[PDB]
Amino acid sequence: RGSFVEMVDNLRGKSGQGYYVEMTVGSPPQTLNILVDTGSSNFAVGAAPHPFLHRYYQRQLSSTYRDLRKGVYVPYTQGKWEGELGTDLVSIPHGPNVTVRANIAAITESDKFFINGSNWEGILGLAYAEIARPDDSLEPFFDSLVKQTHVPNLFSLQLCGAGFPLNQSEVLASVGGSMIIGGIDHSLYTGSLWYTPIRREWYYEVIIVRVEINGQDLKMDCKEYNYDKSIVDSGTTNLRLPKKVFEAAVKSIKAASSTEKFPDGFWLGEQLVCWQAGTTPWNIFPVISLYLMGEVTNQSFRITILPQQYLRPVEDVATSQDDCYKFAISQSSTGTVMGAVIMEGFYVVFDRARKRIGFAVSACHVHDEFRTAAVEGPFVTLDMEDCGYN
Amino acid sequence: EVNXAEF
Repeated sequence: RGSFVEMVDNLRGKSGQGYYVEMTVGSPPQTLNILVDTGSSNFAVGAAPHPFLHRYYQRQLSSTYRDLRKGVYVPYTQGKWEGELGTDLVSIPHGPNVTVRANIAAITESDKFFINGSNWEGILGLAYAEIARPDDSLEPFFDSLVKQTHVPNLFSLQLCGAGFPLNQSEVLASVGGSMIIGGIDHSLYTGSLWYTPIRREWYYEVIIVRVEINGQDLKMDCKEYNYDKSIVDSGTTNLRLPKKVFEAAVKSIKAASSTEKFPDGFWLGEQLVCWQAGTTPWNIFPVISLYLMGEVTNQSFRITILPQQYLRPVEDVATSQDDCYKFAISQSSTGTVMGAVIMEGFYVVFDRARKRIGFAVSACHVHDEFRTAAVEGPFVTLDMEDCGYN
Repeated sequence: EVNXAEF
């Protein structure tokens, strides 16, 4: 049901630029749009004028600001920033009714971090201390939140991809999803919730034990699927796979859709392809199933996405009436990354309390009249622990 | 696109 109404629909944005929630820092409260990123553990915000920022954190205006006299540097797969550490009172307008003092990195320098038009000025690293900068002694935001309040050690995300391009004004006007803090709202999904164990508390790491393209087993040593790790990251657009897995999957995805030929630039995620209005040939593209280690011994389940998920909508160059997309699956040299496009198909529950991650068909996932995303199980699978890379 | 941490 509508368990947490005050938090439903509190996100905005899209896979390409990121999903963000509204937050306030300081006294008096300073409103800022914060990118929700489960792929990192640092809470940082722009603290100085930037051509891509309409606003930013102003420490000298916060009576509750506290200087920690320490610098911090944080590099991501793509983009990085430098800033000064401190703490302050923080709140989430559309979230639990509480205020907590959290560590905040005031970004003073950055390169390829902020996105023009994204509308967010900071980032919320929801992962664990293990990968926090400068070190694990810097308590991550969610941790501070649980220690200081009675909010359950859990949060769930519902990222809603529109299924078509969204221009600046409409991205700002539309609801991009919900981030339920401290609970699970049943109106955000259908079917049952299946859980996969969080292998280790640093990134939100899971283990993929099998991969299928339209039912066909990619048939690779499952260790490849998790080389050198597999994480869930709302801050990554595409579904990224380690080189060898990417090469096999693309070869299989190309064979399944062979009735049409596409340029290499398309499969490299660099160039888009367009089709006459409403004629995208979805049925020629295969569904992709990722089996994940289950909670019960030798048991697994699978999540299945449609091309409506891995083909990312983008406005045509000549702003035509054509429906154009980009291949939202790309190579990776740092393991698998189940990004926004994968998440847009499901309601993902980060059960930190029970050290597990649950998936369920999203009530807002894009599909057609012939297929829908899915989460099914159980499946008898042996030696899944071995699928994990060491 | 966004590709958010290196460890």
